[PDB]
Amino acid sequence: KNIQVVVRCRPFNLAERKASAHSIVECDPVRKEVSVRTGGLADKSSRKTYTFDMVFGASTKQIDVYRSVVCPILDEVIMGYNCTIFAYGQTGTGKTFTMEGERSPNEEYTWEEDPLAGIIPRTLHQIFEKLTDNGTEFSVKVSLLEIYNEELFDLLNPSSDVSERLQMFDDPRNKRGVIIKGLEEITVHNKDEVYQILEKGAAKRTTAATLMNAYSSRSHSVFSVTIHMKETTIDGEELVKIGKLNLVDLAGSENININQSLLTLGRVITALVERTPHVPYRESKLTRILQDSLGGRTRTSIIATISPASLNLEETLSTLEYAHRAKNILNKPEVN
Ligand SMILES: Cc1cccc(C(CC[C@H](N)C(=O)O)(c2ccccc2)c2ccccc2)c1
Ligand SMILES: Nc1ncnc2c1ncn2[C@@H]1O[C@H](COP(=O)(O)OP(=O)(O)O)[C@@H](O)[C@H]1O
Ligand SMILES: [Mg+2]
Repeated sequence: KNIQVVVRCRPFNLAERKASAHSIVECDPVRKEVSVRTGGLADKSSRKTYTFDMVFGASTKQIDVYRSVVCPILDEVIMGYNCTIFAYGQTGTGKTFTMEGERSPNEEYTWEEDPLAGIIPRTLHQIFEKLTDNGTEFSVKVSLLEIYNEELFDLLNPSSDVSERLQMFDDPRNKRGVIIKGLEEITVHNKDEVYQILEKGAAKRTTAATLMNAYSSRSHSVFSVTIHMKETTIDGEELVKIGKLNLVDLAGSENININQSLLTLGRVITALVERTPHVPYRESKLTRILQDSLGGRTRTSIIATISPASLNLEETLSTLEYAHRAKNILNKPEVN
């Protein structure tokens, strides 16, 4: 039942080293604990310690995250589940790095072989391996929207202006899901179509950041992957199983209509752990989209990102307290 929650702590950055930052985070992958040093100069012994499903310290690499977190989820997508992974944390702590990753400088690497590639690129590659050897005819379609100030933007649309808005409506073929009217879904025929599609999306995203104040930290980003697989049974009946993967990069947790989605996510989580009736899904775009992933038939994970520095203490505790709280959400996962 319960949603899986894991924590990643990023290494120091150069500004932090320049400022003589001290660490206040200790990860123990084996005991699965994060432990925060909380007493500054006054109490050297003080700590807060939390247990998670998995933990990744400052030295963890993108391959590691992928191997430990995603391969398991990928398999269940391939058996025809819906899964969602998403990233939660204060701006600057590695949500985008974790979910998308970055390109290594000077085209030193092919995109499939980049050690900085995040979950999204690695996953699309992986989907073509696991599935070609297998034969089993399959199609893959991707989508990429952003929520900003409760407006919806389509990063993969042929339309040349990012500012053109999507709309959502209740799926009548699913009591817990939404249809995004206007959303471009692109068929991806081989692993060699991938980079160009991404690159398009990245450029459309660069423009948007210049149109909208604080775009990169105030927006939520929803990448989806849909898979259709043909299976003939032992009888010879030809049945098609469908699996979906949503990859969410949330707005910075530090914020808190500009904030409606982050707020309502908070409340939705609360109403679930405190077994309240009438969870407020309807009250935001994000939560209408994520509704099946919090409480519903989708299998969900959450990556809490944090910074190791003494300066970010209050936000770091904040992220851990909120993440740990979410371990108490139980979904009823089910195939399609
Ligand atoms: C839309 C997207 C999803 C996942 C990764 C990427 C990256 C990084 C996107 C960057 N994080 C951003 O937010 O703009 C990219 C694609 C194409 C050209 C350059 C970079 C990418 C793809 C594969 C390997 C590394 C980075 C872009
Ligand atoms: N796990 C990590 N390992 C190495 N560098 C990281 C890691 N996470 C983040 N960084 C660096 O810190 C910066 C902020 O990461 P980013 O993904 O933009 O965080 P967010 O999207 O949460 O604001 C980037 O320069 C990124 O390269
Ligand atoms: Mg970001």
